[PDB]
Amino acid sequence: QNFITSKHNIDKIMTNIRLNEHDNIFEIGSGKGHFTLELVQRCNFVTAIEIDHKLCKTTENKLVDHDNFQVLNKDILQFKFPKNQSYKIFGNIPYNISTDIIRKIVFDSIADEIYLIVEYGFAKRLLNTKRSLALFLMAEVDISILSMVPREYFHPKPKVNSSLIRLNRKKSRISHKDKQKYNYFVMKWVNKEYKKIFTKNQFNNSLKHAGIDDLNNISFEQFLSLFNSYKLFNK
RNA sequence: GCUGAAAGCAUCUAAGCACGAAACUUGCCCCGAGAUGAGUUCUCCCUGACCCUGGUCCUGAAGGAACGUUGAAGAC
Repeated sequence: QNFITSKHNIDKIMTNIRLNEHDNIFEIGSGKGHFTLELVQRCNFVTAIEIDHKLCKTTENKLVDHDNFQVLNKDILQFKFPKNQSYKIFGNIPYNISTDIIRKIVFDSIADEIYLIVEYGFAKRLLNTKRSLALFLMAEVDISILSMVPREYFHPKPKVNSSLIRLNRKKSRISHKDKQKYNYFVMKWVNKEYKKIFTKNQFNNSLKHAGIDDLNNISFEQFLSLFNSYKLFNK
């Protein structure tokens, strides 16, 4: 359900989709072929993965005019990628896949540019720094909200407005060496037990060293500085 | 970081020294010997008889406790 059919809506959505000709594009949903039909002409190669056999066949006979694609169904939960291929990966809209496809795109792949259509709640929640999954997400990639998708766009019109989000990778840090410490850092931070990670000298002087005014509103860069101070204090 | 071989160079170290993190312990203030590992110092008081060899008598110290007038001490 919830498919976008109007070609005007498809064009207006693709207005924010920045895919180039020399990119292979992988997937997470073909739908009724409204978007993959334009996708096969925009980019070089398309990997159409669909969990519905009908939908696979309707994409096939909708795309018989093109040979620059291939279709392959490996439950997204188990599918895998060309660790040695540069690929903008475009995908679709899932149920919730709780850091399930998120891990597939930030932890189980080297995807350089990712586009999602999500529910406005997940657009605003997962952005906030009060959730740990956000912290492991911001560990090496960045998010930008390109646009908000109206709810009537889809065909069993949903109840909640959607939004378009963009993922790009900016890593180089706890790589593999202080990762187990970064994980040790995050869960103790989000669960708010300070004594396990700081005494009181450190807990107070780190905030002023990081320029912290209120603990109820935190940005990312000063959290990074706080983690650097933690590493300095704990060798 | 200085010197220096091990190991004809070299090097903060193997011999030594000098530093050094809004980090640690002290340096500031308070509780604290039920710390059963129960600590230390100063001062004061008790120097009878009998039978028996467990029974009586005489003696009541230093201090504490209780009552009253009460507190800028306090729910009791």
